[PDB]
Amino acid sequence: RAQVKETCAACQKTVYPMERLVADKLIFHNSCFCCKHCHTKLSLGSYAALHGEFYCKPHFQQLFKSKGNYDE
Ligand SMILES: [Zn+2]
Ligand SMILES: [Zn+2]
Repeated sequence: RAQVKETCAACQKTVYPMERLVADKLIFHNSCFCCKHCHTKLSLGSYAALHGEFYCKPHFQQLFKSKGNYDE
């Protein structure tokens, strides 16, 4: 049962309490969510997330043409 056993969506590993963060309602390690095109550790601070994939703002703009915003 998931109570104190959260499973991560950015690396699918069970997240431990200190690392258990919730970005965009997805529960994961604060340390793991990187861009799906480049393993850029964009975790918590400046990131662009999409259903399924976490993307860096530059790649998100080019590849998905969704958000990004890097003085753009
Ligand atoms: Zn993770
Ligand atoms: Zn990227």
